Amino acid sequence: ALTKAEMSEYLFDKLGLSKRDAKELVELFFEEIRRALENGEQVKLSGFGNFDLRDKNQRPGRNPKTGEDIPITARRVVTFRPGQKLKSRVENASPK
Amino acid sequence: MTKSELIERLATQQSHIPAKTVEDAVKEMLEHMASTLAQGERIEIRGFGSFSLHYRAPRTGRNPKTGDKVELEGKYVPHFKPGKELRDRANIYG
Repeated sequence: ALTKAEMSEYLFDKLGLSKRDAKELVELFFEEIRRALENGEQVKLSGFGNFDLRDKNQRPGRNPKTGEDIPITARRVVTFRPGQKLKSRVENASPK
Repeated sequence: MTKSELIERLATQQSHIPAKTVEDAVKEMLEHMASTLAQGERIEIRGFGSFSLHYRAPRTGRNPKTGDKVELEGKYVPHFKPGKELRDRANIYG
C-alpha cells in the first residue's frame, strides 16, 4: 500500500530532493487539502479527482449485529469524484 | 482550491523551499498516486484517507441521451474513504 514513506522516497529519486523536504512536502500536501475541506472549500485536482463536501441529513439506520433501528445523525462528509483521466488509467487495473 | 491554488498556498508558507520545487513536487505526488491505483495497489495515508479499488460487474449499459444499449466490460473504479482526523475536522455539525 502506498504510504507517505514511499511517496517521499519517490521525490528523492525523481526530483533529487532531500528526504527531509520530500517528507515535509508529502505531509503539507495532505494537510493543506484537509485545511480546505474543513474550512468548507472544494478541492479540484485536475487529472486526479475532486474532493466534494455534502451535508447529509439524519436518515434511519440500525444495529447491523442485532437490528436495533438507530437514526444516523446528520453530518458533513467528504466524498471523492475521480476524474475521467484517472478512471481511464484504473479501468484496466488488477488487485495486486 | 485547485491543483494550482494548492501549490501557491504551500509555497507561501514554506519560504525556505523554492517555489518551483513545490510546483513539481505536487505534480509528482499526484502522478504517483495515479500510477499506484493504475497498477492495482491501494493507497493508505493515516490521518487523511485511503484509495481502494472496487470491482464493477459487466452489464449491458444504456445511452441516457438516445436509449441505445451499449456493452460494458468489468473495469475497476477508484474509491476514497475519509480518515478519522479528516471526518472530525470537516464535520461542522455534531
